[PDB]
Amino acid sequence: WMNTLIISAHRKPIDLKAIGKLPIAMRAVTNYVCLKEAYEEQKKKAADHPNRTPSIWLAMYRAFGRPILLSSTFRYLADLLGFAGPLCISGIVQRVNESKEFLENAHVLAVLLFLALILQRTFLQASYYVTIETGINLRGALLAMIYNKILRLSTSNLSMGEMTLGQINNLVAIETNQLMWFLFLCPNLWAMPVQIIMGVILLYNLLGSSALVGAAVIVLLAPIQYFIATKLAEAQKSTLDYSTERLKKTNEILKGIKLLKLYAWEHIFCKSVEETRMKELSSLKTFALYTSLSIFMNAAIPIAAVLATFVTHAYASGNNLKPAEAFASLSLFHILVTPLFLLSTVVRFAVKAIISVQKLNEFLLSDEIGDVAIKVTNGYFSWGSGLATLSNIDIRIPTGQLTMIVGQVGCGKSSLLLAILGEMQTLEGKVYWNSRYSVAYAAQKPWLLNATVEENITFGSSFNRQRYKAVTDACSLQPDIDLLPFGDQTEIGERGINLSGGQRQRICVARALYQNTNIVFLDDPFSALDIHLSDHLMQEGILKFLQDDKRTVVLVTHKLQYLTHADWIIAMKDGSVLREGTLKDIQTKDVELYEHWKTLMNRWKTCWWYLTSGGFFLLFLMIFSKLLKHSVIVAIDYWLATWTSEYQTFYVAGFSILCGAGIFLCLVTSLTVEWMGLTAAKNLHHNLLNKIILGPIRFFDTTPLGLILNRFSADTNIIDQHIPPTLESLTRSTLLCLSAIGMISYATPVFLIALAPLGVAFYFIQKYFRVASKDLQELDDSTQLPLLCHFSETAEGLTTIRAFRHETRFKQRMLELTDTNNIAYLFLSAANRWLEVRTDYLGACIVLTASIASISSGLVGLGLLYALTITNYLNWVVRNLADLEVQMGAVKKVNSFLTMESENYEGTMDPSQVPEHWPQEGEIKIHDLCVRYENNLKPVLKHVKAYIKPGQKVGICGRTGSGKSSLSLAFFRMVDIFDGKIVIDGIDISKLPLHTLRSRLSIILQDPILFSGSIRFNLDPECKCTDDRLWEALEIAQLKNMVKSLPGGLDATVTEGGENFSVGQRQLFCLARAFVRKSSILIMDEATASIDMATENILQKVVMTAFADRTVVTIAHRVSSIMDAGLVLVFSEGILVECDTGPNLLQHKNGLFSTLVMT
Ligand SMILES: CC(C)CCC[C@@H](C)[C@H]1CC[C@H]2[C@@H]3CC=C4C[C@@H](OC(=O)CCC(=O)O)CC[C@]4(C)[C@H]3CC[C@]12C
Ligand SMILES: Nc1ncnc2c1ncn2[C@@H]1O[C@H](COP(=O)(O)OP(=O)(O)OP(=O)(O)O)[C@@H](O)[C@H]1O
Ligand SMILES: Nc1ncnc2c1ncn2[C@@H]1O[C@H](COP(=O)(O)OP(=O)(O)O)[C@@H](O)[C@H]1O
Ligand SMILES: CCC(C)(C)/N=C(\NC#N)Nc1cccnc1
Ligand SMILES: [Mg+2]
Ligand SMILES: [Mg+2]
Repeated sequence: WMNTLIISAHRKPIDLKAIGKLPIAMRAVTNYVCLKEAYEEQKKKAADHPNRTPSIWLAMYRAFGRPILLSSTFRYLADLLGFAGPLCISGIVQRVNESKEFLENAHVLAVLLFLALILQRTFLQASYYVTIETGINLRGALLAMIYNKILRLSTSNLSMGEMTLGQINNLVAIETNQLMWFLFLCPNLWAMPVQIIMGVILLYNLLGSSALVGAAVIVLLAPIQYFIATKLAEAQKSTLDYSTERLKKTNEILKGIKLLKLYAWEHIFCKSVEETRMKELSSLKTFALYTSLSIFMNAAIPIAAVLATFVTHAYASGNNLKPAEAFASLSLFHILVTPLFLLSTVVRFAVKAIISVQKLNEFLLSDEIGDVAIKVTNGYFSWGSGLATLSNIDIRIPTGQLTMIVGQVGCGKSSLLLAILGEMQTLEGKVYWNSRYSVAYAAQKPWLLNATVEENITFGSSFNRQRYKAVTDACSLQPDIDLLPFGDQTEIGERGINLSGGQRQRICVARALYQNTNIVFLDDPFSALDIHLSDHLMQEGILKFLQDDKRTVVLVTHKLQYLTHADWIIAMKDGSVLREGTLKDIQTKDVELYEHWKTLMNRWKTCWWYLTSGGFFLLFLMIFSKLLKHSVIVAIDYWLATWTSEYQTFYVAGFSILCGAGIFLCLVTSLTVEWMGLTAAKNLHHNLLNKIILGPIRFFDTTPLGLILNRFSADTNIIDQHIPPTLESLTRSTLLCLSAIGMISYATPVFLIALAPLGVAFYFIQKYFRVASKDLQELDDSTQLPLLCHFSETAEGLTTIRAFRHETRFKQRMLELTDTNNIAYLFLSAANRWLEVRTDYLGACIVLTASIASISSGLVGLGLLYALTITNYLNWVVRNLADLEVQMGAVKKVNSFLTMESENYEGTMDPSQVPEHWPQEGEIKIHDLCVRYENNLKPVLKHVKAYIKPGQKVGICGRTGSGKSSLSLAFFRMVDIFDGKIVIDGIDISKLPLHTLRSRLSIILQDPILFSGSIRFNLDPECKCTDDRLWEALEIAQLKNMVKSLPGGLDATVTEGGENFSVGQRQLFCLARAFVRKSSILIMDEATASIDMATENILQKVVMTAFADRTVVTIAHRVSSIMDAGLVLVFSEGILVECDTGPNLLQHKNGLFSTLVMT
């Protein structure tokens, strides 16, 4: 059925429309239902038997076994028909050398052998088809299971450090695929034992008791292999672990690369990554050594068994083997060797699949979530640690009114929102929803999908243009969407163009405002926005747009100024509600709280590269040693054939030495390919990481994180664990096939003729496959990436998926995507099997031609002996060549990144001319600075001239987009400085090597970036600082008491992204990280964006007292903060409108500073 599609590949590239829809019984829906029923039946037995964990294996079996039984039936028939070549060759040799007389005609037996071979190949391929069908069905079912699990796991699992979003991505990408491949190969595990045993029985029939000796030597494969497997298992587990850890670090390095670079710590984190990589490579080396030992055993136990059998026969049966007995025995030994070719692969994949299924079982047994709109009574909600973060929560969110939940950093605002939404463990009390009706949740950390602006804003609703315009204008996104490549259809989020923090937060708030649900939980919508955007959003989006619909709005804001427009105020302190009521009620009951609020408001070449990565000697050793090994093997076969055909101590001794050489060469050839693979993997990963780290920040901003992290994650896996086995099998099969053809052509010269036409045939089929395959390959890739993406974007932002209660829609989307990917992979496998079947028929034609040529004298028998195995090893050559082409494509992907640009770290000034303490006085002097982020972009900064005196506190304030951050980054030479000079303390910063300009200046970015590890690791990765310095910095940052009360102490774990602390606490950790460095110039960029007014006030006072001598330049979120500063530089569209003292610019009425101050 494929033939037509393959030939159509030329005229019309095969697309998903040329490809058909998946059958009814192959859809992910039905397979998922079946597997879920089986897994739940296994679960039922967990309660009956103590510690009886549900086994994914028995569920898989109950759901998809019978197809595997049919496949194994086909494989058994394939083996029984494969035990026909022995008889046919024996009869051919008997008759050529010389009603049961018609049958002995060598030509009749040649025809029968051809028929038996084609039938055997047909049955083997039928087994393969059934198995790949079952394996694809099972991959679909398991993806659906893990997805419906992701939609139920508790957020505490990711927040408390149990698992990582990266681990789930890894599950989906790698581990299910490995299980699928093992299932593809699984029938061998019970078809190879049967075949080898049956062949040993027939060897007993032919030779006699002698065969039993060989039989014993064959059975030793079973213990040995088992042992090997165990060790491999261990190694693999270790590998996995380290890999995970390493990737975690890599991921973080790629997300926080801007902070690492600005702090000059890039190399330290890179070195930690490299150490974890060294551990992973040690694990992989153990794995590879045991793989090579596996290959040695599988290839040498045949040789030793042959030696033992035939020497035992030489010294047991005085009667010599007649030529027919000899060739029958040698042919049976070849039939035994054939299954042992793939034994290494099956044991390897079975071990890896056992490990992957352990991981999948663990993940499928993880923790899962359990006029007043919402009335909470006596709630003690906790965040999974058994320690109540909210205690005695008594709240009432009145229907159709505005509830503002206000408190200082870490008072349970987001915690209370997620408690009402039910994402955190309940310990007492109840939440009454006058059974959660869908609530539109704007999370503190905005979560954007990979779709367009429009798709993110609508988010599962019909496009009502009136509502869309109203929302997009209330959020003030309209001036921002048009500047994008495509107005509203531009791709947002990861795998698309990256918006600024304010833009993304406003997309999130627009999404929340658009959905037609009765309740809207907005969590800190006014953090990234400046005063103008926030005020517009409040005055239109919340006070007007959401009050026309009478929707119940719950606002989590640090902006006390907006409290005057609130109907209900919930004041939070230390996880409890101090006071709940109207402004007047709080004024009467809690006088001091109202007074405090008032005070606060102041009121291929890739293949050659891979082979030669090992120094040009491992390639030579591999190829030469393999050639000599196979020379010895052919010599052994010829020795047996001739010695037994002609019919002594001489013969025994010669055969013994040949077999010993064969075993030694087996060892030598086994080690080479694995050593090559290890060397290449090490070199490739080292180069990739080094070149990524040293890249310019522009490269990271322009390119999606997806591509780089995909390289590191899943291309290194291919280079490590998939290229070496494929290459080894390719080389062995190709040598076997070339040697066969050579032996046949030397025995029967005329065979050369048949070789050329058939060769042509081979060529053509390759050609056709190699076009169609590629097309289908692309489809596979193009279908698989969205799928993974979906998983990712549902794992991250799960609270939003389950706050809007759009779980069903997302489940259906996943089902659709997995069905499409399954169609793609099914037809890729179909092209593969088309090629394999055509090559099998080509091989059968070779067997027939060689047979007929030989029939019309021991050399010509050996010719047929090899003709038989041509059929198997040609198939293997072709399959492995295709796989190797794909994996060399992966190698190409890795090698592509080695031509990136590098930041010019060298610099011009000799390090001697740079004083030991360069920023001593800390006197910045900007002269006519012009700055554009990338080449050929309008100058974000134009003609900036300012002179900051030593110890002159400077404020910078302007509308969002005035390039204040561009100056902040210009001090560190990240934005390209076309013209002008920033002379800091006597040295032009353009000359200094970057690691002296980045190292001696400290910046606090608005976005908090916390790296996984201890608090100590995030405050100083170098571990130089004394504990007292860390405590000093934490006290300045107003986080000393919380860390004192943290369990671990100053070693308390900080889960990935600092998710176990509130956003404000993350920002304060960043402030402390900047404070430890004790540099002389401190550029704080909106450092108090997420910090409430009280903590902001006290922290500003303390940071000003402690860093009085240093020069601090603060880009102010509130212009009120920098009113008391010696110098104030107000930017407006890249130009400094005025540069004077605070009081002077304030005195001049109708000025930009005075305007901002008045507002
Ligand atoms: C030698 C002839 C007769 C058959 C060739 C293959 C067989 C020897 C069978 C019998 C024992 C089987 C092996 C014994 C058990 C394992 C370990 C298994 O991994 C584990 O058991 C997990 C590791 C652990 O036990 O801790 C992977 C399959 C494998 C290699 C089996 C693969 C197929 C084997 C080698
Ligand atoms: N995802 C989380 N998992 C576990 N514990 C958390 C998580 N988020 C916060 N906490 C804990 O909750 C305590 C209170 O933080 P909370 O989540 O209420 O912050 P918030 O007040 O909403 O944030 P902000 O300071 O931005 O207003 C913090 O001490 C932190 O230990
Ligand atoms: N990573 C970037 N790459 C290229 N251009 C940028 C980048 N970030 C900001 N810009 C541009 O620079 C201008 C000012 O941005 P920014 O420096 O963030 O202002 P702010 O003072 O609000 O930080 C914007 O109008 C935007 O077009
Ligand atoms: C049985 C082991 C000896 C060395 C006696 N013979 C082999 N070993 C292999 N491989 N013969 C062979 C040749 C070509 C293709 N397949 C098998
Ligand atoms: Mg909050
Ligand atoms: Mg900014």
